[PDB]
Amino acid sequence: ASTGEIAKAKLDEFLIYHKTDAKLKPFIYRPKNAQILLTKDIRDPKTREPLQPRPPVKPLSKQTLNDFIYSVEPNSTELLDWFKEWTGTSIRKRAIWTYISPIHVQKMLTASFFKIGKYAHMVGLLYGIEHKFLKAQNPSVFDIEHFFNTNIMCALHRNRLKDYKDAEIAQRKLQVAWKKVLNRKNNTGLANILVATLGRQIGFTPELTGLQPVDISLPDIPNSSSGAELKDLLSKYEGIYLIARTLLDIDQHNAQYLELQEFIRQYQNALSESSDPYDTHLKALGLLET
Amino acid sequence: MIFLKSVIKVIDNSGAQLAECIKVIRKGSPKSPAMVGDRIVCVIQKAKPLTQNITGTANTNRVKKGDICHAIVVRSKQRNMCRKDGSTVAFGDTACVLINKNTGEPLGTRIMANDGCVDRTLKDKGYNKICSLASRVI
Amino acid sequence: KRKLISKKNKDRLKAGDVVRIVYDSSKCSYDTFVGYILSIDRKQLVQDASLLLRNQIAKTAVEIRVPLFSPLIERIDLLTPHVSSRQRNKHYYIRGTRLDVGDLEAGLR
Amino acid sequence: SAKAVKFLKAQRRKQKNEAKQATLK
RNA sequence: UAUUAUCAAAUUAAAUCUCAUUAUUAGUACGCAAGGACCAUAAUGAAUCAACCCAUGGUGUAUCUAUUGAUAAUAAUAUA
RNA sequence: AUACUAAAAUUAAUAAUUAUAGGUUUUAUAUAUUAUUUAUAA
RNA sequence: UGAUAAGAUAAUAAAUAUGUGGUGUAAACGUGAGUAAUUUUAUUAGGAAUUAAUGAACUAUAGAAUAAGCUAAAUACUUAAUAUAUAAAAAGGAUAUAUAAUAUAUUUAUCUAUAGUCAAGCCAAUAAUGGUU
RNA sequence: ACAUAUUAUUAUCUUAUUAUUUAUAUAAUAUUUUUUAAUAAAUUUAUUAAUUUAUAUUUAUUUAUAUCAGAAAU
Ligand SMILES: [Mg+2]
Ligand SMILES: [Mg+2]
Ligand SMILES: [Mg+2]
Ligand SMILES: [Mg+2]
Ligand SMILES: [Mg+2]
Ligand SMILES: [Mg+2]
Ligand SMILES: [Mg+2]
Ligand SMILES: [Mg+2]
Ligand SMILES: [Mg+2]
Ligand SMILES: [Mg+2]
Ligand SMILES: [Mg+2]
Ligand SMILES: [Mg+2]
Ligand SMILES: [Mg+2]
Ligand SMILES: [Mg+2]
Ligand SMILES: [Mg+2]
Ligand SMILES: [Mg+2]
Ligand SMILES: [Mg+2]
Ligand SMILES: [Mg+2]
Ligand SMILES: [Mg+2]
Ligand SMILES: [Mg+2]
Repeated sequence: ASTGEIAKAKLDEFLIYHKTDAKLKPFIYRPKNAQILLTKDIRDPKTREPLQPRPPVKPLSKQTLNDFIYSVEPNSTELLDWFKEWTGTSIRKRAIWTYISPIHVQKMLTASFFKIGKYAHMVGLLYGIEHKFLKAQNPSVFDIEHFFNTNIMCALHRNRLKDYKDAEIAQRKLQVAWKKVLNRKNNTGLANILVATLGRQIGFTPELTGLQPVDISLPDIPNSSSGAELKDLLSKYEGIYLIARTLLDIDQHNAQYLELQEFIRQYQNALSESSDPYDTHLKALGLLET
Repeated sequence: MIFLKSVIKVIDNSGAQLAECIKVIRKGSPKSPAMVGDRIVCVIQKAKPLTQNITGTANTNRVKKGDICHAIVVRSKQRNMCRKDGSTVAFGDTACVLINKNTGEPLGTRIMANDGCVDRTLKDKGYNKICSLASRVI
Repeated sequence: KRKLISKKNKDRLKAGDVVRIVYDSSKCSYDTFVGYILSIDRKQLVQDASLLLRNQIAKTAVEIRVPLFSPLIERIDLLTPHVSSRQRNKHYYIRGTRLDVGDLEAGLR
Repeated sequence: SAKAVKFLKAQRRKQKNEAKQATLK
């Protein structure tokens, strides 16, 4: 039905194809071998009728997961069930673990924090499920730009949402987030100022061992209008816009940084027609808070 | 269908192997045929020789070439006997199973699985014991 | 079923095919049967068309004729396509010869 | 049958040997 | 009981008229026990008769295919 | 329908309706090769 | 740790042999049907075709244990790395120290090579009940 | 006069299984190769399903030989 529903259907088909035995795929997903499948009549689990021929599976686009993220499951744990089923696959299956991308996990964190609201459970799952990703020779899933930055933004808005003046636990959250990263794509430099904003908000000295002290380097977003490319253009730096707005709202001093403001207005122009993701996120958080 | 002096196979473990029909029981004209599932009077024309290794041989066989016995025709080679569903089944060789004169239950204890196909009409006539014993009922 | 034996369809049942007539469980308590097509009887009326099937179960040969349009069969599926060496339209001549059907069920397993 | 052919071949060989023995005698 | 087309009752001649097994009543009545009902009903058949070819088997000097031996012919090609 | 009879169907060709047999067309049956193939073009 | 409790990591203490693996049932026990012997038995200071790139399984010595795939993973299986005219090999588990999975030391395991022990294949000579109705 | 049975052989027939033999398959698997499409990636590659070249193992049919067992004969 909705984009999420079709995305779930395609993802389930992708998973089932990549979870079958290697010697059984040629007899199931290859149409020419339909007669062979009918004749052999393999015994499937749960003592049911032998499998019927199935259409072949082609590589899946990230937009399907993005749609599935953008689908609304405010009080439904479907996101948690899908993550569990996806993370339970064998390490050797490269396709399943190579479909996950930094934008994907960043979107999971964002949707979990605003729309689903139960950010605690999803962040616990994602942070806990890291060793298997590392064994899957896929450490780039966790990066400063997408994973760590989104986590810091969620921490900022969580502190804003619920008052917590216990600085020690906040420092522990920051330290665990810092150690959980693997690829360390610290290029925009927003992480350093985000941690400074967290320190000012709570009152603890920023501390990020090994952090690269790069300044704010946000490339200029063109204000031109295009078709599907424009959609991507905004989404490309949408998170960046979310980070900038959270910094501006939480930190009053953030108005000093003119680069963040320049990025904001550029994005705004490039997005004047459509609704602001930041305001929409706040409205969804407020509506779904109860 | 079989008539007087029609040699027909026996597919029971009662020792008898070949039998020759002498009469049809539930028929008026002796020249009428014997269909699948009607009692017939047979005289055995071939039997398996008997041994004496086991004292008090079981009365399952009690068959010697020449003895008179009653049987039920279980399968036939005729190809036009139509059923209600419209299908027709024709076998390769006719066969029968010996049954007791009075009680009606078969002499044998188990039909042999290698030649144990029986027409399904026999079940509708009420011969549940033969159908249950038969390996496959077509 | 008309397209299963349609004369204009290449992939139609012909003499030499081996089929498994499936009997509707709900409508009847029959059992599935496997046989070798000896003849496909076609009559002026479409409904009264039947298949003649042979199978040598163990040491007994069983011929069965089944109305193809009876409401007691849900589907007739093909197991082994016919060979391109038998030279006739109805294979009545295979009985008793070395070309006979033999035991189909055992060969499948 | 191959059994018959083998038997005939053997018999012919042995009859030839017997004839050879008779001629030698 | 004075036409034609059609529909036609009484009547006359003749055909048919059945029988068995099982089940219920009921293991009831009767009987120490063994054994085992009458009255009646239904279902299966047997024998005889009539009709029919949708389907099944036979036939099918309609027709098609395969094939051994011999002979003859049409067309194309080469030659005169 | 029938031994010959008898019965039954048609004998329309006009302002409108009517098919008896043969032939023709369509569909179907039978026979037995055919997807390695039938008709067309690009 | 997980901002609120579902999951996750380490340690400790337990359960699971209806999942995947390993190992043993070529022995022992019982019997005497067949077997009159081109194949069986007994004996021989017997023998060569000159009997295995054989170890089944302990001892002595020396060396090695590498990469992928499938299975959920594996000391399961397949394919590859090098090796006594070449070819042919494997496997890790547990326990304590230190680095940020690795190196150590112990213990039990895997594989190859030589030798020994146990153990094997084949042949020869002599004997092995009665009936020639 | 004649009856049965039990055993053994086959120039005989049937046959389970197995073994081997002459070939076939637009047969399956994996490599390589000439191609056709869809999808995915970043904005040229890969996956999937097909299409020719062979490669190694199987699958099904077929030619032939031997074979438990049964029948027939002696
Ligand atoms: Mg032969
Ligand atoms: Mg009248
Ligand atoms: Mg009356
Ligand atoms: Mg009468
Ligand atoms: Mg007829
Ligand atoms: Mg007809
Ligand atoms: Mg017919
Ligand atoms: Mg006819
Ligand atoms: Mg006229
Ligand atoms: Mg007409
Ligand atoms: Mg007209
Ligand atoms: Mg006409
Ligand atoms: Mg186990
Ligand atoms: Mg032993
Ligand atoms: Mg003995
Ligand atoms: Mg190794
Ligand atoms: Mg191993
Ligand atoms: Mg002989
Ligand atoms: Mg054979
Ligand atoms: Mg033999």
